[PDB]
Amino acid sequence: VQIFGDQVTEERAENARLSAFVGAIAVGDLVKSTLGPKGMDKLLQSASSNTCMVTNDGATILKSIPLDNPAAKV
Amino acid sequence: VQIFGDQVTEERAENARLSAFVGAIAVGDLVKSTLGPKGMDKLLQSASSNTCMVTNDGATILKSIPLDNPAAKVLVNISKVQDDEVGDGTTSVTVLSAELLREAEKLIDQSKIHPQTIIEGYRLASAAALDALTKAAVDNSHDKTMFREDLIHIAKTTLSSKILSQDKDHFAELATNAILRLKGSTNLEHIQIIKILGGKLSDSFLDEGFILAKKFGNNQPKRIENAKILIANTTLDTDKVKIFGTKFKVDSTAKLAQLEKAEREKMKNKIAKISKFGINTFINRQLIYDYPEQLFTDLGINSIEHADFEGVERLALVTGGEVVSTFDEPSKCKLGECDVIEEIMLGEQPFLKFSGCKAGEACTIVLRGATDQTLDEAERSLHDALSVLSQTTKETRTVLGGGCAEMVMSKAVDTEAQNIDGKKSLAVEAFARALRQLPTILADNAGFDSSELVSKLRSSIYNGISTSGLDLNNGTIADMRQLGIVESYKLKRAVVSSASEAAEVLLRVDNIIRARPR
Amino acid sequence: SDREQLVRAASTSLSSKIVSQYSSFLAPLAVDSVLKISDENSKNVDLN
Amino acid sequence: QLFNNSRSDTLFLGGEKISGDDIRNQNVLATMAVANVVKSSLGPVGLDKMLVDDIGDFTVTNDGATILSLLDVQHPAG
Amino acid sequence: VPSNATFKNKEKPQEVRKANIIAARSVADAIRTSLGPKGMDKMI
Amino acid sequence: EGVQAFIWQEFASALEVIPTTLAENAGLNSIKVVTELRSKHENGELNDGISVRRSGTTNTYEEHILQPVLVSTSAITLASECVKSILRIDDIAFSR
Amino acid sequence: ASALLDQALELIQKGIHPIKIANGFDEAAKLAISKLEETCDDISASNDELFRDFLLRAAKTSL
Repeated sequence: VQIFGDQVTEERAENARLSAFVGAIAVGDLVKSTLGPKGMDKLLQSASSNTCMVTNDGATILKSIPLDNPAAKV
Repeated sequence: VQIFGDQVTEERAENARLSAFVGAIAVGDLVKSTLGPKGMDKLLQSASSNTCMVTNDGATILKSIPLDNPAAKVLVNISKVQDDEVGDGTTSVTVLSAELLREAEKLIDQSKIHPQTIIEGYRLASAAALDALTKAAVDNSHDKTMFREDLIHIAKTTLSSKILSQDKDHFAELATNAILRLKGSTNLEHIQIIKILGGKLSDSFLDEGFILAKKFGNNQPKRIENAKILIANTTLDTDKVKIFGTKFKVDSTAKLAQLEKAEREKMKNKIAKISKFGINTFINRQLIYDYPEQLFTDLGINSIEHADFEGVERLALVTGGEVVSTFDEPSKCKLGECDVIEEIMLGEQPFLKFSGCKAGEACTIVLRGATDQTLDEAERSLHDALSVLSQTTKETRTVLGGGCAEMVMSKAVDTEAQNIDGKKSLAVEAFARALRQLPTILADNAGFDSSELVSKLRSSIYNGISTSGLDLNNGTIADMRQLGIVESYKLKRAVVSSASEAAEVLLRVDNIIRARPR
Repeated sequence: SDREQLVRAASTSLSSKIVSQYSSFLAPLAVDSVLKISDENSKNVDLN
Repeated sequence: QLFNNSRSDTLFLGGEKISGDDIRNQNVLATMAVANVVKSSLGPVGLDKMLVDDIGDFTVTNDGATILSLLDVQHPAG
Repeated sequence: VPSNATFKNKEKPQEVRKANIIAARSVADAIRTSLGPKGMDKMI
Repeated sequence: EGVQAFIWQEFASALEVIPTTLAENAGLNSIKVVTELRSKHENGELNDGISVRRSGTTNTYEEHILQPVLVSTSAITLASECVKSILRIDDIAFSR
Repeated sequence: ASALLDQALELIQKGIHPIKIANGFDEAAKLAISKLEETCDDISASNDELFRDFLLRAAKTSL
């Protein structure tokens, strides 16, 4: 018996705990190389108007890049 | 510039790696729950024919599950190689080879060690692990009493993870006596396994003599006392004349009537040469026509037809005789004797039973179960148990199991790790912690805290006592000599050697080029 | 061989089968079929 | 009758399985659908019926022996 | 008393065993109506 | 006095489905029969059971209702071996 | 609520009418409330100094 409607993704088991931790790994590894004076800047490819943005700040990088993982939105 | 082509997936550097590590974790986690006597069986459902299989073997699980990851097939092949050479411990090889990559994943990450440097760490660690495992082995076969008792302890350890674990106490004698009757020859073609529905698992009994399912002739009686058994390679069938390649030229039908009668007298003269032996039983490899069958009734000769290729050698060794072809010389091919040829019935299919033969070189195992899912595992459970017991005949070196062997090998690794200068010493200590992952999973599947059991076992061995081990029944440290857990040295050596080499291959891959599938 | 125990057990074993109403003459039918083969070794009584 | 039942809920079958009084209700309708033919053909006052194969040929059969033989009934109880 | 000993992980087998029991009892419910002399036949 | 004893309490109640099904298929109330089953089977050692013809509880030996021991013995043995095989499945993976 | 439905499913398989199951839960609900009402005591006899303590007790539980 499925109480949820169609096209509803849910993980009640190990797949959920694995996706939550790994989802934060890709976010941490993206801004890892930007920490410190020897770090390198990141490039942002816009989906419209083709406007490139290069910033070392992690706040703009995480907000510009779309992330559908709730573990990443935190 | 794309040289490869369209629809070509390729990963380089950090993209290539971590695909093999996660690929090994996904494969390692499937067989992680199947390790140990408290492990859980995994059900495999095929995408076609709706066929399900319940198996605890890590090798059979990886073969059925389709895997498109190139690194996943590395752990699948080593599970087959471990299954081919030994047949037991295929789950431990997949787990141990995966734990080597899980530890090496943090070595390149946290400690920043080159992958080739880690390879040099396993080479020095595996050399010291095999030396400590060899010195811990105990010589066997010097006494026939201790040799038979050690085979009982091996069968109880292998069947502990199998569904047979409840009835394995009675099955230790079933699998032991089959090896002793082989008279030193190691083959599983001489052991027959028959599946029967009904009853309970413990109803399986040992077969005295050789039992093979056949049927008597139409006019032939079922029970013959002191019958002589012969196996014939040649089949009774229409032979044309001799060389084939011919057809009869008949000018007048007057000679054609006597022509067909001449063919009837050729097979009649062949049975006359067989009757010179005085045998009460005859066995053929292929279907027998009704015409030669009637000649066996007047001569009091039993008939067995449609014998499998394996059933020819199984029956010939139990009786002691050899397969007869020409029948010309009676002195050659001396035949044995069977006390009771009377047929019995197990279930709805009657099984021909023999008793009181000369040699027990071939065996037969009767298994009873509720469903075929249990019978499919009951055959593979004894197949893994009989494989190790058969290799123990030629290889007498055995070691203590139950998580103790992995801890003793890790003791010599940490001893030599202090004398190794450089960054490769961290990879040596990682191999020691990887050996501790196998006894750690043993406690996790049993519902006991792994941090408490491993810590008490690790510190007890450094005190000089190497007989300590893990007891999953009481959830504490117990002696392996008292519990009777013994494993062959060839078993543990094949696990460490195959896992160390499999992890070495995936650490050497900096790029993966996937061609377009057909 | 007992006509009282075998016949009453054969008609009872039918239970919900459609032949339960026809079990009058069918109950001695299954009993007399097995009684033709008798042994003290308690063989499986092949139905062939 | 009424609305169709749900299809294999926790039952995990590939076909259609209906339970309850709906089976006996459809079993009666199966025998009542084939009866209304044989009914009007009973007695001296009965009237013949004509069956067509769609190929241009017609078959006049009064009794229900050939009528039910020619008419294809896929209902199990029918 | 809590926070010690061990914590249960990978709880999917706990749900898989429940899904296997519920699916098996659903099959046993259809055959249950055929038990005893009052049982009914099943046309397939 | 153990957790294995608490499981045996459910093992005895699981066997009550057979007499319960006999009452449900016959239209009689199951509890009203089982209430009479527990009282009569305490003093009586055997032959006390459900009769479908009389619609109630009476002596099965006088009603000639009988069944072999191998039918009931194998039913308990094969059922216990099947539950052991089902409870050991921790997952279902798609294979070829 | 689901615990009441889990115990009711076992009673339905035994042949009990669902209304008889619901009639038993309604009578059992008033017996449980009347039993717990007699066990508790009145804290209103305390002054405003102790009354603040009882508010701190139930606060930490819901937090």
